[PDB]
Amino acid sequence: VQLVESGGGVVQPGRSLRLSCAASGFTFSSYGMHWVRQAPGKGLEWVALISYDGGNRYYADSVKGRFTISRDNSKNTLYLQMNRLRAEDTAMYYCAKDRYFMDVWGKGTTVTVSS
Amino acid sequence: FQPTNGVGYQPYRVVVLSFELLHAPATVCGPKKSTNLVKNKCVNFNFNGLTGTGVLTESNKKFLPFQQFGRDIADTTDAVRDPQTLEILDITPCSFGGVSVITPGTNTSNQVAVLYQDVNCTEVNVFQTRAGCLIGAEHVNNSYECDIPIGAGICASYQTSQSIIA
Amino acid sequence: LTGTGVLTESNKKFLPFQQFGRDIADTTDAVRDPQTLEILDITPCSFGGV
Amino acid sequence: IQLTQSPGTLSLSPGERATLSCRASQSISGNYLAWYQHKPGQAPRLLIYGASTRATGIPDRFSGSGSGTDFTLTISRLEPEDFAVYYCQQYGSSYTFGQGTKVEIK
Amino acid sequence: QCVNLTTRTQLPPAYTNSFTRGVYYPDKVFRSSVLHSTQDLFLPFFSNVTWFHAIHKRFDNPVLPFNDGVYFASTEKSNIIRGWIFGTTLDSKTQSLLIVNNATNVVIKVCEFQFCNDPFLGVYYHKNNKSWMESEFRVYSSANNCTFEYVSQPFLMDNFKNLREFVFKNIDGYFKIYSKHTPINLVRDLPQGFSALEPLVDLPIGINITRFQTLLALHRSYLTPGDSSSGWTAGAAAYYVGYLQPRTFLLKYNENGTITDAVDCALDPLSETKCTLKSFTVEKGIYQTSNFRVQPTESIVRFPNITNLCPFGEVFNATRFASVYAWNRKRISNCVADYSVLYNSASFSTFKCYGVSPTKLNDLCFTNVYADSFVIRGDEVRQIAPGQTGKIADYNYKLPDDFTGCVIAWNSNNLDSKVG
Amino acid sequence: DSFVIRGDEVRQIAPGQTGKIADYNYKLPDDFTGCVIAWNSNNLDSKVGGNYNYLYRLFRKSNLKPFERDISTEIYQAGSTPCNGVEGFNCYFPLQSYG
Ligand SMILES: *[C@@H]1O[C@H](CO)[C@@H](O[C@@H]2O[C@H](CO)[C@@H](O)[C@H](O)[C@H]2NC(C)=O)[C@H](O)[C@H]1NC(C)=O
Ligand SMILES: *[C@@H]1O[C@H](CO)[C@@H](O)[C@H](O)[C@H]1NC(C)=O
Ligand SMILES: *[C@@H]1O[C@H](CO)[C@@H](O)[C@H](O)[C@H]1NC(C)=O
Ligand SMILES: *[C@@H]1O[C@H](CO)[C@@H](O)[C@H](O)[C@H]1NC(C)=O
Ligand SMILES: *[C@@H]1O[C@H](CO)[C@@H](O)[C@H](O)[C@H]1NC(C)=O
Ligand SMILES: *[C@@H]1O[C@H](CO)[C@@H](O)[C@H](O)[C@H]1NC(C)=O
Ligand SMILES: *[C@@H]1O[C@H](CO)[C@@H](O)[C@H](O)[C@H]1NC(C)=O
Repeated sequence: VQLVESGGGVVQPGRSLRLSCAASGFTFSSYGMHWVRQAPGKGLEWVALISYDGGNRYYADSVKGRFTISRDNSKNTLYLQMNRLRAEDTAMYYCAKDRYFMDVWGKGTTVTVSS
Repeated sequence: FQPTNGVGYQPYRVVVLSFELLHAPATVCGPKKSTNLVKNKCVNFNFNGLTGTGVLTESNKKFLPFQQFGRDIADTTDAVRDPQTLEILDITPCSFGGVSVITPGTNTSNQVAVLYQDVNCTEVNVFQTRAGCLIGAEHVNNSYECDIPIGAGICASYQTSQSIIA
Repeated sequence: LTGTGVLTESNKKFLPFQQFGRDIADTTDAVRDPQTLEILDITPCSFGGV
Repeated sequence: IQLTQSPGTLSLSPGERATLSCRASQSISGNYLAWYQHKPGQAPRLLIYGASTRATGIPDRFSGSGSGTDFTLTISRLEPEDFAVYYCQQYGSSYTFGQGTKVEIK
Repeated sequence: QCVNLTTRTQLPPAYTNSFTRGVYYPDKVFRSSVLHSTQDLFLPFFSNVTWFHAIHKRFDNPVLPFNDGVYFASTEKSNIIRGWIFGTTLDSKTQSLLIVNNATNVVIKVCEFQFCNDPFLGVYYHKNNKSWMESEFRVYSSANNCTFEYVSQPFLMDNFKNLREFVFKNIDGYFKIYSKHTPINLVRDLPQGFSALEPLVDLPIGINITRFQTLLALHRSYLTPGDSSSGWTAGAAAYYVGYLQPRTFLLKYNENGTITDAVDCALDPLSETKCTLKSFTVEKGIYQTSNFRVQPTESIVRFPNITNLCPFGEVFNATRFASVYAWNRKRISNCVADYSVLYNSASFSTFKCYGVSPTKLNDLCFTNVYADSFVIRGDEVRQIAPGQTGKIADYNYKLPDDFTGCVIAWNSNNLDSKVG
Repeated sequence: DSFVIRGDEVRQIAPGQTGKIADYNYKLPDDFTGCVIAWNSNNLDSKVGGNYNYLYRLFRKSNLKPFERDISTEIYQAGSTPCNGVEGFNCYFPLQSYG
């Protein structure tokens, strides 16, 4: 039961950035995985979810067409490919395990969209 | 006996405890509480270390003041004096006997009768005979020729709807 | 399991879990060869009074 | 489904009773409504699921009620550790969150 | 992965009689046209077995004991029952045994498992590999302290057209399993008849087992709501549970080598007669088969109501001891002593008893006890025994050959040695 | 089965033997079929300050069955008053360490 995000940093507007989530301590291949973000001082905003088997995916309306979520059940990793980033996408992005709701949350990766 | 002696040459303190089973009132006992005595029942008794199984009853056997135990012809215990109350109790081995099954052949019926040899119909359609307690056979006033011998003039057969009769 | 006797072919259908057979006297009647799963009868060697 | 939480800020003191509300623009399916706690610098933590089911490890001063479009989170006797931002969430038709209620010390 | 399942349909437990079922080959020996009598853990004939249903939403899967063994039989048509669980507490604190059947394979593990309440196998669709997988993580949450694993061919293979009977045992270190698959058309309860169970495995897990539970599968095809105590449907599959007991059976063998019949010697006096005569046919007559004996109900312990302790302290912890040639003798009488504490004390380097053991010494009364005490050296300690020779045993202290007692010694170099 | 004991306890590893080891630590059945092997490990299992990693059960309510292992660390209640997992008077630790 531990999630560690990686891939954060600064990215110029319009460019791409790929986030990764390494999982350990649970049956990763049997849980759906979500991404959630939180802008500084603002509320939680759901970003995307991927089913336990990677067959079904869903995205927030504000990121449709630009983000892609994937997972590798053999390596216990989930990835979020973020394309054509906007200044309004700057936030801390949390990796979270489905229990539905999310009962295990990662510490989050800070993504800053800036020149 | 010097401290620097080898272990084989060092002093050792030896205590030899010898136990004697004189047929007498055993005084040295090991730390064990007595229990209450139950009469007229089959019990596993322990009187001053002497153990056995049997029924303890009252007796009219006048043991002498120095006598504690009685014995039978087989040298087994016949009676004991209770170590707490100086009364004489008879020891009667618990009721026992052979078990015989009286049955017609399996080519006729699977109903059987059971004869408990040389017992009363207590500890066990029940007919008490001098051969033991016969259970399962109906007692019939009508006489017949002997078929399956039981003993003491009683025979059994399979007749009428059919059942085992005696 | 050791003994003396004549080993011959048999038609005794041992079950897949059965390895040894026994006679009325509890002596070995037949064995399954540990290398080739066939059943061989054990017949004590010919004897008799003289 | 848009979730509107009220009030925006709640100012109370330890020992008092807090009532937090969550309103959905559409009826929530299967009472699929959850509550989350967030302290500054920390990840969210599940408090309540199924509108009324307490999560493992959550103390009994937290209780959830409501149905349909109107849900309530009640904290019966506030503790200092309970002062935080609370988010409601529906998980019956996609996954959407409220804007949060801050519970601060008065 | 750990969802609960608490549908509430209460029905009382049913009972049934196992007419003649649960017979298994006690050994891997071939027998033909012979009657053989053996005592072993068997299911008594016409035994009172419980009955559990899984028909619709009635599900029966409680945790049951495993006192000495189990006769498990199942009437099935869709292979709803997938396996079992064995253990004491069925939680991560202790080891537990698991048996589950995948399609065309079996999985057996002995880990410390953390089972959730009302476990089960889940069936879904995966959308990759294009095949309905059977992930088993609903049964257990975590798997710690794994020591044993094993895979083999299906144990369970294909209203109720087939009957699967199983026998589980937890002999000293081996978990033994006997199984049989019998086709039948009866739909209500067990089919009266006879059928023997052939052994399947004997796993050397070497653990302690007191409780057990069964594993079944659920159907959610027509619709699927969110995971909760709903949206599940169980086809008609029922099972019966019976506990084995040490019993003496008389077994029959045909030409082929199959059992085909047996007899429980303690069922009835007629069975006692059949076992006594080593035959399944009894000729007309009277036979002596057993002996009736009244057993005691309670023990009677009687001793004189005296209160005193034997002065072993002034014998063992005596300040000074005697020479072996002038060995001192203490006569112990009219007292109560605990030899268990003496034996418990580890101050003694030698503690050999003859004709009686010290553990069985604190419940035997004696008229007199003599305590002989002296001092010798190390290599002479072995001479204090019946039938020994030497300067000490011949000229100082001699023990009889019929000696009844104990010899105790300990190294007294710190007390009985002088610098000079 | 493998373990470590001291010299004078080696004789207790035999069928029908009594002692702290045979009663509370390792018991052999009377119908035992096998061999008992031992060798002096003073060069390996001894420390200059004493090797206290090898333990043995000193207190136990009853004797072990043959081939039974007891690794419990419950406080031995020697008296009549329960111990409630508190060591002290009539409440001993059941394991002792070799020197
Ligand atoms: C297997 O486990 C059971 C229970 O987990 C043990 O039963 C206990 O045995 C002790 C023996 O001193 C009793 O004091 C307890 O009261 C028993 N438990 C219950 C619930 O009665 C059993 O002894 C274990 N088997 C072995 C070989 O140790
Ligand atoms: C029973 O007895 C009859 C004659 O009395 C005989 O014909 C029959 O074969 C017997 N039954 C068996 C099973 O032998
Ligand atoms: C059985 O006991 C009764 C006393 O109730 C006695 O009258 C009868 O004679 C006894 N019969 C036998 C056979 O001992
Ligand atoms: C036998 O006859 C006597 C008197 O004729 C009667 O008292 C007794 O009950 C009869 N026994 C049976 C078994 O019918
Ligand atoms: C089985 O148990 C039930 C009660 O649970 C009882 O009524 C019935 O008589 C029993 N049958 C047998 C054969 O023991
Ligand atoms: C079982 O797991 C525990 C972890 O809690 C560990 O300490 C123990 O050594 C494990 N058992 C074995 C035999 O390694
Ligand atoms: C078993 O018995 C049947 C008939 O009862 C017979 O045809 C078959 O050959 C027998 N099996 C063997 C191995 O002899």
